[PDB]
Order: sequence, then structure tokens, then C-alpha cells
Amino acid sequence: SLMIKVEDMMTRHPHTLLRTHTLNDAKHLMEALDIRHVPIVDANKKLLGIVSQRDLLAAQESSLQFETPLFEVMHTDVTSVAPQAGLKESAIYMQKHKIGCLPVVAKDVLVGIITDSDFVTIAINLLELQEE
Repeated sequence: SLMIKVEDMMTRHPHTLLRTHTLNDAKHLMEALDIRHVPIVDANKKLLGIVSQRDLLAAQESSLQFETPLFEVMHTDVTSVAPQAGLKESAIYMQKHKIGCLPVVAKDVLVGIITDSDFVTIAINLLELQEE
């Protein structure tokens, strides 16, 4: 039994946006950092939702028929986890429920995110261990 917790492998201090910032802002932020998930938070860093590249692409495609506020784009259903959660359990949850990115929250405050990028890092460290 490995005791790895979500907080041990999550991306800490993720870049976030206010709900009144726009699709265009989230697009730009995603391009600048080459990321695909931007949590939406209030002034006290409390998680309100999250937008993915897929969300932005679907809104843009659905418009061909940039200024939309993020609160209109983000899904009203929000999945999150606590930082003390076990890593294997949380990954299995993400797998089973087809969740690509899982925000990590403590007392409503966003403390981190789990993304595919975090699993790459952890796969590398495990393979390195297996080699050693």
C-alpha cells in the first residue's frame, strides 16, 4: 500500500480566471502556457467551475452559425477532490468517470489541479523507480 496523496502530485498554484473574464482570455492563457484547463474562481480563490480547450473549441464552433463571459461557457456540474485523497483511488475515479482534469479544493479554496500532465510526471517517476 503506497500512501501517495493527490497533493503529492497535483499541479499547485494553477493559473485561474474570474467568471467575468472571457473565452478570449482563456484561449490566450491556454496558448501562452500551452495548457488546456483553466479553473474559474472568485476573488477568494473559491472554485466556481473550469473551462477546457474542448469547452472553448465547442463554444467557438457553436458560434460559427470571443467575448462570451466564462460563467456562460463553464459547465454547471463541477467535479473536485480534497488534497488528502489517495492518488490511486482518485486516478481510478478519473478513469471510470472520464474526467480529464480534477480540481483539488480545501475548504472551497482551489489549492491545485490534477491533469494528464501530472500523470505523465508520476509515470516517469514510477518507471525510474522500477529501473532502480
